[PDB]
Amino acid sequence: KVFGRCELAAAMKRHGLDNYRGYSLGNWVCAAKFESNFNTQATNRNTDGSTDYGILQINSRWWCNDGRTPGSRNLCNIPCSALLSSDITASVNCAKKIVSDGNGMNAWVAWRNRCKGTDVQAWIRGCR
Repeated sequence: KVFGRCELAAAMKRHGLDNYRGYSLGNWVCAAKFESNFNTQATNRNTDGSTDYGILQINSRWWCNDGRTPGSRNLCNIPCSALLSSDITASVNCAKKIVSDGNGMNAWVAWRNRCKGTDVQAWIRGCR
């Protein structure tokens, strides 16, 4: 599923992301924009052999199992395919674990590079 901007904002708000760990709803939408382009089925293979899955490009080395990443932790205890469903529940539940690892949203390389410090307010523009 390719989410609309406001569509993911309401989907992320409902699931508990708005100001989760002090990260305004804008930061998550912004992250999901530069990670997956609001596409839930986004899959990106990293250089280390692992793969990023879903709306928030969650890595398969630490957070989910794709069976093709030796040393896979599966800390969210889910198959990486579950991070590609139209329902972003799995992705949010795990993102809450990722953003609580200590480094916060810095875990998302796109967020730190394209969102952090920026006017993330603008991502929930006109969003009802």
